[PDB]
Amino acid sequence: MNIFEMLRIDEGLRLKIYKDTEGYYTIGIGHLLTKSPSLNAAKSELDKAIGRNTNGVITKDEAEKLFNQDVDAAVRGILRNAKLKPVYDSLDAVRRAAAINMVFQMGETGVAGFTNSLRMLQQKRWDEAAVNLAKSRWYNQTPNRAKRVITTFRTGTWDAYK
Ligand SMILES: [Cl-]
Ligand SMILES: [Cl-]
Repeated sequence: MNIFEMLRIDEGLRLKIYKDTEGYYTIGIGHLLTKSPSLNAAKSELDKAIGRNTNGVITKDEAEKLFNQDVDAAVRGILRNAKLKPVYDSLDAVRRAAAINMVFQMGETGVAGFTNSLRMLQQKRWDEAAVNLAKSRWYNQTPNRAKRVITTFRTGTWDAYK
């Protein structure tokens, strides 16, 4: 298991524009297109992202290419973030995957806002961090995905995904 296979499981793959759990226009492997309610604003962003006139549909290759960029951007946001970086540096390889997952789903700013949980993860207080991570809108809105991520932080294994 690795970050890529983990995110592919959590986000699925869709080749046509769809709405995410929050209702936003998305495509591929969890690639948010826009927060705007306009399908046209969405199609426009899409064509801009791919470099061609797509009419809202992409190929698997195109989907995977956006995915590779998005994982890279996710890691880099973590490394550029003064709150995230130290946490990330402190973690083992499996737990690092869980942090990347959260950033990919909710953005750097969002993750950065989990102050208390970040402090607990840095201290390696696994059980306490898991309880604190669960007291969130995130867990309440996407409970199965959150549990998976949380279990990963608690255990340091890929069991939630096997
Ligand atoms: Cl992009
Ligand atoms: Cl869920």
